[PDB]
Amino acid sequence: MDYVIIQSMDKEVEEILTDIDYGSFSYDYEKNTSRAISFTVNKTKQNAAIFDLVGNEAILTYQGQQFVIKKCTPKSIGGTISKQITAQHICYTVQDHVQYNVKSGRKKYSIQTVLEFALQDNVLGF
Amino acid sequence: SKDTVGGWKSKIGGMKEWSIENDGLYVADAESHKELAKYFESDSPVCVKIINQASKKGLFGGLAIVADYSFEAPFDEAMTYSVKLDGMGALVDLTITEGGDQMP
Amino acid sequence: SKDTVGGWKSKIGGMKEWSIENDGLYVADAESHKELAKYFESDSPVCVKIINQASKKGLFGGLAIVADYSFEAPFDEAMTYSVKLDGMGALVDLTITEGGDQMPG
Amino acid sequence: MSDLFLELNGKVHSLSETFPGLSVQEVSRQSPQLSMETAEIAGTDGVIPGMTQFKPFIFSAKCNLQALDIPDYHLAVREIYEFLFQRDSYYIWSDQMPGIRYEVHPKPVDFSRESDRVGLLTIEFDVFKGYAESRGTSLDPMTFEVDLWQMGMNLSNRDDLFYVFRENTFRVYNAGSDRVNPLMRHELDIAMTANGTPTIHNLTTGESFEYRKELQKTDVLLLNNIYPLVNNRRVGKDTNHGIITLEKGWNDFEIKGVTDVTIAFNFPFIYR
Amino acid sequence: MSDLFLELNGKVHSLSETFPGLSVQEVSRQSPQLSMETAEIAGTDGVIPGMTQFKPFIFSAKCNLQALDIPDYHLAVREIYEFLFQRDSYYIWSDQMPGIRYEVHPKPVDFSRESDRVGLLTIEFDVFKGYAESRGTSLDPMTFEVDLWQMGMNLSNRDDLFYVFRENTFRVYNAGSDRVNPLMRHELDIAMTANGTPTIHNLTTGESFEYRKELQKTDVLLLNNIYPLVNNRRVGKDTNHGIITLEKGWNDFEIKGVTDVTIAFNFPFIYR
Amino acid sequence: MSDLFLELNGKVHSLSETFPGLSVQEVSRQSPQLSMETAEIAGTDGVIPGMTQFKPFIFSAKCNLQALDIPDYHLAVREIYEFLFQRDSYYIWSDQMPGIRYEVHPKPVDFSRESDRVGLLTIEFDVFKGYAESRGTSLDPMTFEVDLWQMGMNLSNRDDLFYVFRENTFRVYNAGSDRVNPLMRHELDIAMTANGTPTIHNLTTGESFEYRKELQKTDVLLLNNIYPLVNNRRVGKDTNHGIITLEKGWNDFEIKGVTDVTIAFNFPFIYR
Amino acid sequence: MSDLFLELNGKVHSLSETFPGLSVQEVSRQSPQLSMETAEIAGTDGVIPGMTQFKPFIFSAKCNLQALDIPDYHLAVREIYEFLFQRDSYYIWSDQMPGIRYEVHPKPVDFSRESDRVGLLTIEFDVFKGYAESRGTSLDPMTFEVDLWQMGMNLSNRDDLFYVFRENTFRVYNAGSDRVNPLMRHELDIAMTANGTPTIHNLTTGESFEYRKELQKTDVLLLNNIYPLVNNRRVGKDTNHGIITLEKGWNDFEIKGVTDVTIAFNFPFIYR
Amino acid sequence: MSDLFLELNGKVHSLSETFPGLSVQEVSRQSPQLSMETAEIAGTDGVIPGMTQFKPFIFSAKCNLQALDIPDYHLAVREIYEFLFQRDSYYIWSDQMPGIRYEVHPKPVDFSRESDRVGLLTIEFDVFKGYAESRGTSLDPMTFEVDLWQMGMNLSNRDDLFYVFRENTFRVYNAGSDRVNPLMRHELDIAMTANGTPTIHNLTTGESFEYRKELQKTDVLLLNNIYPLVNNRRVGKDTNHGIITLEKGWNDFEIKGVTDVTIAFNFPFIYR
Amino acid sequence: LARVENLLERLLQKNPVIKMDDKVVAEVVSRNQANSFDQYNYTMGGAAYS
Amino acid sequence: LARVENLLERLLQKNPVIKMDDKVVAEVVSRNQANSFDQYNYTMGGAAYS
Amino acid sequence: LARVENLLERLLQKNPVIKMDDKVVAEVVSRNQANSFDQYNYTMGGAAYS
Amino acid sequence: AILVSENGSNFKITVTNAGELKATKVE
Amino acid sequence: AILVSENGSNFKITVTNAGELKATKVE
Amino acid sequence: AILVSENGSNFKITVTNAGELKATKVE
Repeated sequence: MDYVIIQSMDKEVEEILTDIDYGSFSYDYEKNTSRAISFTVNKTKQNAAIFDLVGNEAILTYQGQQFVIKKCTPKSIGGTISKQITAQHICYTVQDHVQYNVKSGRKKYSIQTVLEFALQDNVLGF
Repeated sequence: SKDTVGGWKSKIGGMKEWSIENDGLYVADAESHKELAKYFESDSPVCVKIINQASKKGLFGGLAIVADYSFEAPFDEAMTYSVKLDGMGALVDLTITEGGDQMP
Repeated sequence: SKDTVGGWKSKIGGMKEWSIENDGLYVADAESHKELAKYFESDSPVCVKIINQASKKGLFGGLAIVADYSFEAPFDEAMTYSVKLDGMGALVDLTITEGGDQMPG
Repeated sequence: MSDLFLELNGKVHSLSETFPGLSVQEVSRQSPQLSMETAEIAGTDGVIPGMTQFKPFIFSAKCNLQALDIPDYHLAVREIYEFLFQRDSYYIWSDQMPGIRYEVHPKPVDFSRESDRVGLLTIEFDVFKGYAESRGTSLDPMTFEVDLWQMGMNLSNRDDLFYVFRENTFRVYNAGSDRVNPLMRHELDIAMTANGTPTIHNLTTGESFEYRKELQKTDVLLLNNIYPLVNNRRVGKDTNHGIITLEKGWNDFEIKGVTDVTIAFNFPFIYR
Repeated sequence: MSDLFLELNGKVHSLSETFPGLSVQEVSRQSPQLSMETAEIAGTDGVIPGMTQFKPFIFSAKCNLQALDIPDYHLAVREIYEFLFQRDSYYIWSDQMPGIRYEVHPKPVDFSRESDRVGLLTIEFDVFKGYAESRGTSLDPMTFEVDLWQMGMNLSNRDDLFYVFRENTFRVYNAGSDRVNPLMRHELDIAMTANGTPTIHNLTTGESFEYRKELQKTDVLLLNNIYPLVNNRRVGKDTNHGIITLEKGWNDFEIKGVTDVTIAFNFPFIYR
Repeated sequence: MSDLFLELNGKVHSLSETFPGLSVQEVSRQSPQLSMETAEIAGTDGVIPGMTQFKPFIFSAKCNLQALDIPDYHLAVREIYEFLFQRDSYYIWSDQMPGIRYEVHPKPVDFSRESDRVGLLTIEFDVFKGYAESRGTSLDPMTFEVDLWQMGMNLSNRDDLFYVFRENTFRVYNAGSDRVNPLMRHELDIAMTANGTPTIHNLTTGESFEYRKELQKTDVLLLNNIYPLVNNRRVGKDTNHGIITLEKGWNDFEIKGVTDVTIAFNFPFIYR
Repeated sequence: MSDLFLELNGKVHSLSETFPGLSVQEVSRQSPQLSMETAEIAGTDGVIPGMTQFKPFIFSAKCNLQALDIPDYHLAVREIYEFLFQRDSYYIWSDQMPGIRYEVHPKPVDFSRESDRVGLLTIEFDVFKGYAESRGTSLDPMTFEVDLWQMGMNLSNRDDLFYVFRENTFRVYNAGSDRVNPLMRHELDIAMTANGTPTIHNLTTGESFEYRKELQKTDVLLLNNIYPLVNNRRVGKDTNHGIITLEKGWNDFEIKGVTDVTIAFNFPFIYR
Repeated sequence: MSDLFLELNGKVHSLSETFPGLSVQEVSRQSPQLSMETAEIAGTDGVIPGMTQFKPFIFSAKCNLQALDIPDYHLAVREIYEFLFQRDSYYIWSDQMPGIRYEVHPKPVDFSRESDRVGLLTIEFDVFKGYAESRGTSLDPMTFEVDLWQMGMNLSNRDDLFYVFRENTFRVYNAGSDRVNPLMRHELDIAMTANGTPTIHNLTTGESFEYRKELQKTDVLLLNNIYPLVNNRRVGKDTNHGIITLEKGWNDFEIKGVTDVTIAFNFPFIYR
Repeated sequence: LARVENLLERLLQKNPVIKMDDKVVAEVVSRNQANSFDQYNYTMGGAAYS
Repeated sequence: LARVENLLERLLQKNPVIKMDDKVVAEVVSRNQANSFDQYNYTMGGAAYS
Repeated sequence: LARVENLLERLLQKNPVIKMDDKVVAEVVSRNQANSFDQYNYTMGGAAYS
Repeated sequence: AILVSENGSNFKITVTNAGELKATKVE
Repeated sequence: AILVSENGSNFKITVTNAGELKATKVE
Repeated sequence: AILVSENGSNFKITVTNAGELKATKVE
């Protein structure tokens, strides 16, 4: 689906974020560098019910991919309330898990061992 | 239509309009002239009707505004008057239709 | 109204206006012509009336301005004058209303 | 005779009836403002059109006001200005086409004083949705006593049109000039009562709405715009988030996974 | 005949009286300037409008000056320029609609010199608040004493319009063309004297204001604009910061939590 | 007499026939909109022009509507608005030049209501491709059966124009007003069936296309736009990515590397 | 009688001859668009002119088309549009001044249909070089049978003009209104054959081109614009990179370092 | 009768004489273009103006051309275009005011062809220095020999105007319309020959220039523009970098520090 | 009709110069650059200024 | 000639406000600043980030 | 009046595109940012680049 | 004719202001 | 006179769009 | 006639130039 699905921070409610300014919508990808979506949402009658849910730490499903909102900028100019939403791919949220243990010394590792060490006992389902 | 063989112009009828111009001798105290003056002053519609007074058959009827009411007084002739009436709508053609035979 | 059955244009009355044109023989020593010249010289809206000197009744009255005041002297005729007055405001119609029977004297 | 009807705060006011001295001479409607999203590639000919869209347009009404006297004229002008200009958009329609209404906002229009008591006016209403819609929705019966339907509204004179169905496979006729799509801020409601796990399929469009819970005949599933609810409770998490749309003309619909289906459609027709 | 009355620095002048040569020919007003911001969404038709506002409009008066001579003409031009162009706004009205006045700022005007002693001009005034208003507030006896016509009935003769109340439930009539909202920089004063903990409910608009401290009859609670005061002291920290607005027509008010309540409303009417 | 034929959704309609009251008065077209980018160099006179392009142009048809009465007038206006303004482009042509059609999008048009039943209008269409075209492709018998005049003689009667060839060297006639280039988003299909390694040389334009694999008679090689296919499969990796363009008039083609070659050209003509 | 000649693809076409129904009424030429590169210093009077330049201008031709019938009129209009508008710039000249030609690009011009068979047109050609040039170069002999030269081309009626010289010191007459400079995208060719190491000096301009290698009589040195070559081989590395220019009127040239010099100049005259 | 004289490349031509068919009808000049920069301060009325300047203005001459026949008309048009549009500025004047000339650049003009042999035109010239000037400098005998009228008196007959002085105190008359200032890129030369240490004081303008080295009678000190020279060598390091300006009318000059002084002023008058 | 051109040429005197403030432009550019920098820092975990 | 005034007024209705994108301006400014920084680094040998 | 229309059309031809330079914009933005940086450094004593 | 003059005057007067909004601030 | 109005309409409609290209991108 | 021609000739000079002064430099 080409529209955006909005799931709240507490995952209690999941709906469709309508009346998105698709002209301002943009999807940026760069290998090993970035993966994000940015757009602007105006509060209208159609999305007034769920316009309060779209905020930081909310989840947006777009083309089958999940993006966590990392920057929300509500703005009020007269009668129009607009939020500038920037969301990064959920993979980068893996930075919330830290491996405190250290394998001291110089040693020849492979990618498999380092990856297993990095994502050991994850609580975020990675 | 410039694309039709023949090179001839064409026209189509549209809105219709009508007016009545009357003129004659003016007598101030005549009740018809008093009614005309009242109609001119009051800016009210006047119901005018063209009659064939000899054949006892009506000809035309309608509502009008008194657009002009002028008088001339030459020193060697009789004082005259001229009136112009403009229609606000359909001028009923009593000849083709039926009725409108009420006369003084 | 093009959206109403029929096909005839509809009109209503608008603003009213009036004027008086008077021409005749000119005598420069007449009091009336002196008053007309004075009125034409410097503004001074003039009260004018049209009356019936024989029937002893007035017809019209109102204020006006002297828009034109010209003369003509053909060599084989009397020397004539013409004058034009443009109305200011309402022209009282004394034929229907009462009063206004005052006459020169 | 011409007249203009205004729907304001749930009340229908005739423009001539409200103000006796004001009469509507004529009405007119600007053509749809088609605009193709052109993209230009330098060095090539013409443009590459995107998706054709329709811009807001203007509905005009030429009228005149005839008052008794000057104070009456000023009072009538003030009252007309008070009546026409409201905070929120309202609805308008005309006697010539009494089956089609427009959601409009007024525009600044000045009285042209011709005489001491008469004044010409040309009211202009901006319709911003870019389209006109029928006065009644699909739920209204197509009966004479309803007094809502008039000729020229694309009603099919070959078969019956009903929007309540009892079987699992049927056809629905969208008579509008645009494909009904709630994503485009269109109005569309679906009310269904059945038993089991339902799935709605629009074959002509190719869309499918899926609900992943068991339903009873006492529970009503209401899809309004882009919100699916049961008993006025949001259940968007338990669906596939798909939304159905109504193409122009006939749409074939198939319901799967439920029995004794009772499905009703409630949407207005989109004209232009 | 017509005339224009100007109230400035506490004095009322007549334009045809202050300047004997000046005579007002015709008076008119511009239509309300409905401004509205529109947002476009790619892929969809039309626009989405924001909240509508009303821009300042223009009140025009076409007049002529007939001076005695050239020095009188120049002196009158200078006098008119000095009188009209002050540094602060002032109120104006006309004999045709004497019951409604506009608070305006003068606009540039050019004298069209036709003859040596005659000059035509058109004085324009910017009504910068976007609305007209009555000649006084609700409590002002002048407001209901000159003239006021609404739906063809005169409000200066109605005897059921009261703005001082002694009971706990009552009705207040706002005769303006739109709601009165202090948040919109409107003028609205509410004065109450009672005993106990006051609570005011506007049931028509569903608004509420509560003061969470005990009150005494000698203490006067005055809500002006967005500020509640007790004995001319801001006490907003002890309230719910509620704002009371009056809708068009009748508003039903209920006072609870106090006894021996005397309440007065002082506000002007707003006309579009 | 004049008429305008519109081909849309696979059906051909006559404008004067679909709407009995409508009658086409005159048909005309805008000039080609030559667009050019100029660069200025300081110290030198004049400008240096870039590659020229042709912007979309306008095809105009002035007509009038003579309705039976006012309801018929409004109904006809709505019907014309519904019919003309579709969401996708469609083809149009006229009886004066039946052999050439334009793929257009409708433009906004305003009805000039002269009387209660008579309204003049001028329907304008954006030709967004920047060129006209024949009523069909080269292989279409429709193209060479109505009429086509080029510098004096009708091309519908010439018998030397073939577009299916069996030899290795031949000539192809492009009767358009300019060259046909798939890179310019033109339509051009070339279908070949032979045995061996194909190689096409356009000696007139000096172009070449080579497929670097063996071919068999039952395998069809189709070059459409910028894509070569073998049995409806993209095989661009095994070619030289050559593009074959047809110049104005006669183009001499040489086929080498294959035997028993059957080659067909399917493309519409392009007119400025 | 007036006519317009178009040089296109190496062929000269008469506009009247190509289209029998189209006849040229009148021709006209916009004056040179002089523009001084002004620089302003605040506080001082006037401007400081830079180097005067000439902007592109317009050559106009008023003509009419008289067709046999309406289909003939439409076909002629389409054929004229096809003929006039080409991808690249072409050359034009007129019967009135058949010795001066302009390199031009067409401009959008619409036919004005006056009757069912006649249409007025005013073709406009933008000349972008900012100047006009002679139809023949300097290499063409100044003889009657060449049918190229006309009056008013600044030909000196006091001495012979030849552009092939056999000695080491001579004079060359540039009859144009501009100094011929290849750096300004002007056309200028020099072909010299001699023996030794050559050095060309333009004394009036003060320029000098130097070649630093031995040359034989069999090798031709060709300077085209800003490229020096020997036997069509670039030798810019072995020169001083200087370029000669031809001032208005007479230029004194001196050649040093070689014997039996044979030098020929081939350039067109620049008019305005 | 009237005529226009053009001085260019050291030669004086008469417009009516160079082209026999051309006849100047009327000559006029634009008003001085006073340019001013205004700054606005918030909280205060009006604006603060910067230093005023004079932009380039336009000298216009309306004339007609009456050719013998069409080829003569085209030849005359080409000749006029060639003659008028040069790459460098040139001086012009008229017989009506022969004593004052303008240094101008030609402006684009358009021939209005009325008949086959008659064409009206209006030649415009940009005076880019912002001022007019006398036909020669102060020391030029031509300046006081043709005509020069100031405040109703002819300066060509005054015998008290000298510009070569031998004393130490004297008066210099600047007859221009404004002050001559070398800093404004005006032309002003002062040549001095004396013995000792020179010091020049302009008491009227209160300016001073001093040279801090001994001088000899055979050494000429020349102040041109902003540069002082001794025997055609820049010696600005040994001066005070003083600039001497001449005001309108009489300027009183005092020379100190030298004896046997011969001083000459060479400058053209400046007219607004 | 002469005073029509009077007003037209009087209001032609209007300077075709619209001066735009550089400070607001610089502040907006700085804010957008800060947004980009924060995005890049987030993509690399915390291996940046913060 | 009244519809001339009507159309000209309707077109005067247009807002004389043209919004211009800020992200594009910021990116262009950043690219130009990077170009200048690279120039300065090259003129200083390699005594910079690279 | 036809030539008035022709000249108005020719004057409508002009492209409504105004090329604005980016290098000067970047340099001015950099200067304003440097002013802000100097201000912030001064308010922080000298705990900055200088 | 006079209406054309007034409309042109107001049109150029409004055009004088110009826009160039960054996001919401002027210039 | 009517084509004067049409010219003014298209004039101001084209004026609406405005330019301000950075290098090639809009605004 | 001459009036609108002067209008066009004046509109040729000014509106083409455009403003957008940075601080004092153009663009």
